[PDB]
Amino acid sequence: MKFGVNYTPSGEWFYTWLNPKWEVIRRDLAQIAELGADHVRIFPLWTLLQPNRTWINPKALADVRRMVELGGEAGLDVYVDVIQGHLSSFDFVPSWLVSWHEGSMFTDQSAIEAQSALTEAIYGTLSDMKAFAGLTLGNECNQFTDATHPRRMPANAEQIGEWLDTLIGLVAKRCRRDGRLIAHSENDAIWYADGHAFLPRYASCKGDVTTVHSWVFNGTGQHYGPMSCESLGHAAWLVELSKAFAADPHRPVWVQAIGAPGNVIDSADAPEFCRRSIDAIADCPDVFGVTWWCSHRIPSAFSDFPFFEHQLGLFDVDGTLTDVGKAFRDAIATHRDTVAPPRTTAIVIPVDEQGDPLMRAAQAPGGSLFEAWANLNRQGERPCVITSLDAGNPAKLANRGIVRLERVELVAGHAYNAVSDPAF
Amino acid sequence: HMKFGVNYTPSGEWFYTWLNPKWEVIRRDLAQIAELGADHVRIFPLWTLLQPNRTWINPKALADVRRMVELGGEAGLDVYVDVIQGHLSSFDFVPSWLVSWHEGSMFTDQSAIEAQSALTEAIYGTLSDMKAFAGLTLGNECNQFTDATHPRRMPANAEQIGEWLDTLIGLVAKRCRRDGRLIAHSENDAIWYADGHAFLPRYASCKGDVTTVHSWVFNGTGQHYGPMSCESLGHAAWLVELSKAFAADPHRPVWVQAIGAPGNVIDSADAPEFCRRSIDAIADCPDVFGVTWWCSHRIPSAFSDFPFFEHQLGLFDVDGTLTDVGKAFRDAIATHRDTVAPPRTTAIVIPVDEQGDPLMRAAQAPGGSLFEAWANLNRQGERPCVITSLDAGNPAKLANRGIVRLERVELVAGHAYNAVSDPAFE
Ligand SMILES: CC(=O)N[C@@H]1[C@@H](O)[C@H](O)[C@@H](CO)O[C@H]1O
Ligand SMILES: CC(=O)N[C@@H]1[C@@H](O)[C@H](O)[C@@H](CO)O[C@H]1O
Repeated sequence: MKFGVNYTPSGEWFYTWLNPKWEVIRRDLAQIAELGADHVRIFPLWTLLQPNRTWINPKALADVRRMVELGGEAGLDVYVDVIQGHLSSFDFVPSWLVSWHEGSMFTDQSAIEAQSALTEAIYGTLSDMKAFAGLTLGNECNQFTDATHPRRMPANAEQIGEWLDTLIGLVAKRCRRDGRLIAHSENDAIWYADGHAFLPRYASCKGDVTTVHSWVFNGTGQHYGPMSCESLGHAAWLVELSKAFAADPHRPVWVQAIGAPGNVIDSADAPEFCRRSIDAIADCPDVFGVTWWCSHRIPSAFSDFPFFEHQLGLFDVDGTLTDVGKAFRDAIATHRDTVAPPRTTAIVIPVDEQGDPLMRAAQAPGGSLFEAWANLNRQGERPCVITSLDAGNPAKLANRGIVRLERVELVAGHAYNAVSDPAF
Repeated sequence: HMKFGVNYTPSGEWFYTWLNPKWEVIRRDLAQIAELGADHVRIFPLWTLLQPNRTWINPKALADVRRMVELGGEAGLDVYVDVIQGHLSSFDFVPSWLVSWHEGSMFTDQSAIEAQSALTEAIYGTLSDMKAFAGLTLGNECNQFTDATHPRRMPANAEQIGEWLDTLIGLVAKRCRRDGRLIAHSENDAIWYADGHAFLPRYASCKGDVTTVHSWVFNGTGQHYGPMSCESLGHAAWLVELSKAFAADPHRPVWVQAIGAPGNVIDSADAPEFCRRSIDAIADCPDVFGVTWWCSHRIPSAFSDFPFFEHQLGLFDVDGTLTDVGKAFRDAIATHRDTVAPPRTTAIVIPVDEQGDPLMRAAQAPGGSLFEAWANLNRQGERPCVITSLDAGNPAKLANRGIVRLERVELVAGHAYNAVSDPAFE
């Protein structure tokens, strides 16, 4: 299992992409490596990368390479997210896709070519880099197609599947030959939102690894309590849930983002949330890695962020180590060698003829399946999660080593909140 | 006398060069504009780069604007800066803190007015010590964001729009007068042609130091009357003369801040004549502050989603060579560097409410009765000006403007006006 942090540049956040202070970035990545992390995740801005649909900015590509270079010289593997897209409640969409040029990145064919050219351009610029570990198509891109988005980019579930297949397929074989990974990222709506065009099986079958972003402001922390077994184990629950919709029985699961948000978790307890959540993740088999959010706190001078976003960094505004920064550093040591035994008792999830849930609000906070797992795990049963389709096929049940099943009737939860802050 | 300049579109990477300016090319760019006979340039920083967060202005972006002003001055050109873009050639550049999850109106959101206030002062503060910094415009055609046609409209009533203009202009207005610079604001022709538009005609002609007007004959004039009609060729002069009626100062200068020969309505073979005869029409109107053509350098062929006609608007080709219109504009600078315009004596009355605004704005719009009454008067060689009904009942203002003849016409709405450059935007 791997340990890393999502890199928020100190001093100027992602606005530093306009004019990177490379000596500060070098000091930033050196601090992350000093925690014991082995990798880092970085976020270029789509508006700077591709200011026109048919012109990618060479300076922005070169600046991404420099950060990849500096990350490696600190001893860190660097994972790059291509399309931002969305970052901490803000949207950075190039001018050729807004207002007079409004379009859907998921259905507009010429916009798919632009995303296609940018993905190849990012990989081509970094192909020679030894620390270039892999690509994610973009941070939580599905938020653009959800109905909660104030400028939704429309798309049905089939178009979303073709969207993933097009971009992932461009660089999938280069990634395999080169020894790198290609993956995609979605917020918890893919697991929790009924009617969502991103289906759970997309995250667990498309791409090389399943990415998961565990945030307990989604309803789990207010419904059950900031440090309930439901909340502290939410990251583990997302790990075990995602496996049910995967075809590969030992597919790695990467918790690509997880933090202790101040809006539901208190600062005095935030270190305990870090340690125990990682204890929960460390008990699940086949975890690719744990990437914390985030590296360095957002400067106090920047505005319109949700308040809790300013304290998410592992290093404070003056560069000193945070209380959670000591918890994440100590957790890296505690779990660098811990291996997780196979999980024997599975929770059955009733699913479509094609692998999709009947009622996703039952896997959502407050739902029966959600609570059945938390209750089973709380009692030390280390449960996994299976679908109804796999439950009637002894081959897959054998490959995964399940010997005990659990049927639970579906009751919808109502605690899920699709937005970080009430203002949205 | 009147000034001649060019709107500066950076060659090679358009306004995308702001991401990483090639200063040696920009230096060569401004050298070409000066060689035409131009005395000034209008430059356009991008709001998304200037102010990536509501409470943080990027020092690198401020310094890049300063370097461009410096290169313009070392080229011998006065530099006019537009603060808020905003809108440029059918594209919107709105920062992330004013979009989607942070959607807001730049005209009514108090914190967005403070942010625009900080950027306006920062731009002026950064450039105040520089000799070639000639003045500020609040932004290129900012009214298009509040128009009812806008797909992401930032709403505002006419009273709120007045407060927006009064807040930003008043910030640097007193500094501008002692420092010897001008402060102004810009609106597209919807302020003159669109009924119900929250930007009123008297805003453009009373607020700021000079009246700005952007003359584009794809607004319906070239399609209705013909690309090389007197309605089309005199549209810029008509926009000058129309704006004066709503001005309180009888000799306030009018700045045709942008004018081009758009290829979607004018044929390339005719664009040089359109340049010459339109500037001839402007040169005959009194108190023309200047004529600023659009634009300097054509957009490179590789850039996409522009309306096709935009690629050929530049005075210099993609390889730096001068276009036929570039030779027409250069020839016009020489032809009218010394020509002064006699007073215009015959005025057209604009029926107006009790508070200075037209009864029917669509009647001065293309296809309207006031519009054609002036075009017909100008076609007959009568050199007409434009007055309001209120000024017609005040012999002092008529005396101050030297008017001796009136021409009253009934209000008939036009139906030729087009609020968008391309059919794709309807
Ligand atoms: C507009 C908004 O609230 N966006 C947030 C996003 O920043 C966050 O990464 C995600 C985590 O689940 O939750 C979304 O609601
Ligand atoms: C959406 C659109 O076409 N907007 C154009 C704008 O780009 C142009 O600068 C202006 C000139 O008057 O005319 C508007 O209609």
